[PDB]
Amino acid sequence: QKRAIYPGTFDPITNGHIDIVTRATQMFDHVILAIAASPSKKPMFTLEERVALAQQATAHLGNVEVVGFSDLMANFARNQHATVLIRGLRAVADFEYEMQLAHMNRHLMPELESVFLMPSKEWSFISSSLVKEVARHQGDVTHFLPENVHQALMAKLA
Amino acid sequence: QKRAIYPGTFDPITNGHIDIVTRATQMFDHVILAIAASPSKKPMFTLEERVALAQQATAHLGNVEVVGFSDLMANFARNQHATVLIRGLRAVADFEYEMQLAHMNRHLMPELESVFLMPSKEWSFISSSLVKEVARHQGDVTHFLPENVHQALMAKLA
Amino acid sequence: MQKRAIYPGTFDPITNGHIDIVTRATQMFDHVILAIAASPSKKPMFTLEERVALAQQATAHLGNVEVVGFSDLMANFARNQHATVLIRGLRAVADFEYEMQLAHMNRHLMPELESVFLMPSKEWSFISSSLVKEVARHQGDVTHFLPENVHQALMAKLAV
Amino acid sequence: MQKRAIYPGTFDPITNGHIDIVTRATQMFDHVILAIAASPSKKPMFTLEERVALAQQATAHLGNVEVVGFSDLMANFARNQHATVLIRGLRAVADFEYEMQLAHMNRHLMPELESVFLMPSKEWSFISSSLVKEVARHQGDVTHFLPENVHQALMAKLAV
Amino acid sequence: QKRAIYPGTFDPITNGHIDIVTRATQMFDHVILAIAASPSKKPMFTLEERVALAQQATAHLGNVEVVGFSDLMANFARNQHATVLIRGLRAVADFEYEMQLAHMNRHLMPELESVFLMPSKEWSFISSSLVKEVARHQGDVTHFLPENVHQALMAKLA
Amino acid sequence: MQKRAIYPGTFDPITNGHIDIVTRATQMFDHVILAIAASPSKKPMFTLEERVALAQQATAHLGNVEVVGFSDLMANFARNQHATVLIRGLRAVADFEYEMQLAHMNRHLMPELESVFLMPSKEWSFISSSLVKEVARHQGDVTHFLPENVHQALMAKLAV
Ligand SMILES: Oc1cccc2nc(C(F)(F)F)[nH]c12
Ligand SMILES: Oc1cccc2nc(C(F)(F)F)[nH]c12
Ligand SMILES: Oc1cccc2nc(C(F)(F)F)[nH]c12
Ligand SMILES: Oc1cccc2nc(C(F)(F)F)[nH]c12
Ligand SMILES: Oc1cccc2nc(C(F)(F)F)[nH]c12
Ligand SMILES: Oc1cccc2nc(C(F)(F)F)[nH]c12
Repeated sequence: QKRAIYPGTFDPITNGHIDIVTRATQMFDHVILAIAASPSKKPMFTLEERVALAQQATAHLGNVEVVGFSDLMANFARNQHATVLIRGLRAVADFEYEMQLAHMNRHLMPELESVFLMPSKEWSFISSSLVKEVARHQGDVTHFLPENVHQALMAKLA
Repeated sequence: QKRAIYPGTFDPITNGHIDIVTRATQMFDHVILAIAASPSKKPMFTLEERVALAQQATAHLGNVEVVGFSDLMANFARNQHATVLIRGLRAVADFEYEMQLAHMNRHLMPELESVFLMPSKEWSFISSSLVKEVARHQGDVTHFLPENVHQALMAKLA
Repeated sequence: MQKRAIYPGTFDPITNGHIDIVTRATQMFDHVILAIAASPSKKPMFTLEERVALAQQATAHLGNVEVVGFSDLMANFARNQHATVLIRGLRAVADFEYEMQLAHMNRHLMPELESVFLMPSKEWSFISSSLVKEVARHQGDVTHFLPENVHQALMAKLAV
Repeated sequence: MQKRAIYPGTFDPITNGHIDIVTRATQMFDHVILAIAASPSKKPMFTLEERVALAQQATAHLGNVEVVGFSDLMANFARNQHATVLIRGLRAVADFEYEMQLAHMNRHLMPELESVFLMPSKEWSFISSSLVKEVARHQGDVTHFLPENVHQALMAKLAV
Repeated sequence: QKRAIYPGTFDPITNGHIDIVTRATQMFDHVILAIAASPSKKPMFTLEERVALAQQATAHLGNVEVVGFSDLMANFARNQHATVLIRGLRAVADFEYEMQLAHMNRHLMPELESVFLMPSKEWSFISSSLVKEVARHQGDVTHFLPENVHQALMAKLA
Repeated sequence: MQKRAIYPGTFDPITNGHIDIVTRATQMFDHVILAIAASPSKKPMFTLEERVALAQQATAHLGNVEVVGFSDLMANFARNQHATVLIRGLRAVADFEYEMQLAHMNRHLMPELESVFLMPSKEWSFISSSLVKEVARHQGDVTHFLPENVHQALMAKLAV
């Protein structure tokens, strides 16, 4: 039984995130999609809203468990009995910070292996931030988000 | 009649921006210098101040039209009958975000072509943000800004 | 403005990525010269005549494209072709660094030539002629990245 | 899930950086094939037999590692080895650009193969077989970057 | 007598910063570790706290002088009779902004030479920001900070 | 402190970019050795004697510059020259990745040698000896990027 954690702010979860978590379930027995509270990022959606959106978005994937956390992600991964930490790698700018976070996590929990997955070309140029910006300007974001997420983002901005 | 839009925050417009818009007028019949309201960026100058500064800075260029907008830039480009979207490419860090914005704009308006122009070596290491920082510390920024802009930035910080 | 633009490269062979870029350029410029470098230093898989014939066939549906070979400096050719626009396809960060060096050098050589960077479809943003040739040489399927005529010529080339 | 993973490369020679990556892969995957490319185009310092023998000796303490040579496309080998995971070591930004091109090409060639990027220790994050060979050829001390058997073979190679 | 300035926010000073300033004292006769007030960065520690922490952290280095400044760093370097400006180069992302700052400083003070030093592999993936984030989540940061700094960060977050 | 610094490279040929870097180094270090690599692997346009003579002429106005050739590892030369400072010119992101690999390797080889990165004028931030030679070989104007003596020698070299 191999347990992987996929941590992030997921404010909100996008098709890019769905792509990564799906690739993770094909590789590992159990995947914990872990939503960081991230108050420093001043998130659009509350932790509870992000958890509900991700639960509904990944309900079709049987080996996905969605959980929120305010803890240090290394402690949360230890407490979830995870030995793999998944992160998606879109481009060079993300990669630089990903190395810092992975080297820090390695110092905090050496047995937790950080692995990087690459999203499809389709989602290689999107982010939660970019989708929110288009949506703040009433631009069509239906293509980039699960149905429930799209509806929730429409509601939040109305 | 080929119509290009050059969108940005232009808070404030710099010689780097003047260089790009000038290169755009040598290539296209009509260039719309489009100033985004950008409230998320908490701009130093109001949209109306940015419009007036850019109007005065580009008045020597006959085929430049300066306009402000709070709309989605793809809708604004459609509404201006533009088929070309100009962006300046200084370095690698800008380029990464430019690809995301251009792929998003392509999804929103496929017939709007994003084109990138490269500024002179002279303005390749400046930004509105950098100029404002030097100016907040009373450093000489006369070299990087049009006269009217320099005067307005002095006034704003006094 | 009746703009003449040049789109230079080795095109060894021409890919769907190059077709995407030259198609975008024809939508904004009146005349586009797709200029094929003799490129001796690189030692191309296809001869210049083969490269020109392939690009001609693959761009025949584009009325404002002219396929031409050249052996001079790409600024000297642009100058003599009366081009004022230099098309460069931009895929990612790694090439961008060399692109800025090339664009500043071209500006020194010919100030009246303006470098314009176009972005290909996400579909072709991660390929190159180099990678396509390597995959094909090693018995990989590259059909999806090439015009049909290029696919046919590449199989014939690798067979012998 | 009884996962089969492949870790391909030229391994010319195998370094402590490669050992670090293959050790991390054995901790998360049931069987790891360390696959050594014939790699003619590059013209390797060590022959394929030498490279295979060195990697075998240097990974002998890892029970779930299989050292194997291959000459086909790395996707064709992975497919025939029934591997569903492709291990790639990630050191820095420069290689990352080529890594995304390689990973998208491998996904086109074999959708059922998943590219996974592992990060080496900070200790090996700034070395390559290329840099190690260059230093050693120029009479520099590379003992710290190599398994002991590799260090012995490299001195013997450079002596003659 | 060669005088170098090592400017930064140092919020708080890390072992990465200690590594750079130590390398600077082996190269130059006198090194001024200059702490920018940086109010735009909303620093965790006041300028006076950052000065005291850095003074205590570098007291073992005889040719280090710690000073705070709210001035333009080019004017401060001129006023300190410095001809060398030290900056540490961790990775690509820092480098891009470092070039802008160095080209700006060169415009402000041409005789001030910006030099870049490379930290040890040990500190190549850390930053004040990253250390503060781990510490906000009660993660162990003793390895990345001088003793006095670690204690002060514990206190501040308690 | 009476600092000895080394500024190594192939200098094939020496450009205004190299002159800018070595001039900045003489302003902060007591003695600067401009060290020219034999560099066989690269196959230089100018011989080592030609490269040394050109750099000598182009730096003659700088009293604390010594032009010297070397064939050893650049750390072995620095050690034997009693240099404690290694000057590296930094132009852009692409070279920076290799610069960190080189600097960490040089630190392993000679801990007492400190790598210092200097920034050239914006004027020379987008050129290289490689690009200059390519332009010149292809009948482009490179006068602006070179010392006058280098410009004269380059025309003579390309003529024959
Ligand atoms: O384990 C961690 C390592 C480095 C940074 C971190 N930031 C968090 C948190 F914000 F809680 F998600 N956990 C971290
Ligand atoms: O068309 C757009 C695409 C992507 C992001 C965008 N942000 C804006 C706006 F803020 F209004 F300028 N328009 C966008
Ligand atoms: O105009 C150019 C500028 C810089 C380099 C160049 N190399 C060529 C050539 F190879 F000839 F096509 N043209 C160049
Ligand atoms: O599967 C591959 C994808 C892309 C390029 C590749 N080059 C090889 C080979 F050299 F044969 F090992 N395999 C590749
Ligand atoms: O000399 C400077 C050049 C560029 C930006 C600058 N920002 C400062 C300050 F914030 F004061 F530290 N000084 C600067
Ligand atoms: O000291 C060095 C460190 C790393 C690589 C190196 N290659 C050389 C040489 F080519 F010999 F000049 N010196 C090096």
